[PDB]
Amino acid sequence: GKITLYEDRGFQGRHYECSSDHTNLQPYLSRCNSASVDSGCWMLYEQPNYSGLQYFLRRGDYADHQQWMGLSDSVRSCRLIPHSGSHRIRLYEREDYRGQMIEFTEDCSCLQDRFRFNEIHSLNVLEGSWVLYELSNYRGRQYLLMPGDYRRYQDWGATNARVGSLRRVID
Repeated sequence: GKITLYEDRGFQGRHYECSSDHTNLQPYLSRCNSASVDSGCWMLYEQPNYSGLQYFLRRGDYADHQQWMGLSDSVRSCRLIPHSGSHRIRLYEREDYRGQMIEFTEDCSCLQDRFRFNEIHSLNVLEGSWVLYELSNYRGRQYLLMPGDYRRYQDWGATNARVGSLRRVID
């Protein structure tokens, strides 16, 4: 994977190229107003140490930070999302994998059409990397998920349990 991040809009100003996970882009970038994903799928983070608001970027060119649904020009860490050939995830009604539960091996643009809960309070990612979305049709806050346990919604970086859609990360 290869991504180039630019301080100014329209792919101008000081830029920085990444091909691996960076937990602190601040020494190389005081702001990010455009990005070019040559290869791979990337998650940009508003704050260092993979924290703050998250934004999923696939291959392509983004002339403004709004083009990746960003609400500011703050990009202080990034992750090259691991590719995976199979995807399976379990969402749970309550914390610690309790309550009603539903499994997905495909994308779902409308979770509420299949689950009858506006909130997910725990989940287990068995295979593949996913992007979790606060709202349906892949809108609202985005939360990168990777194989592993998520016993409470704070574990995927969320301040509320709202989930509306989820998408597999494929190259």
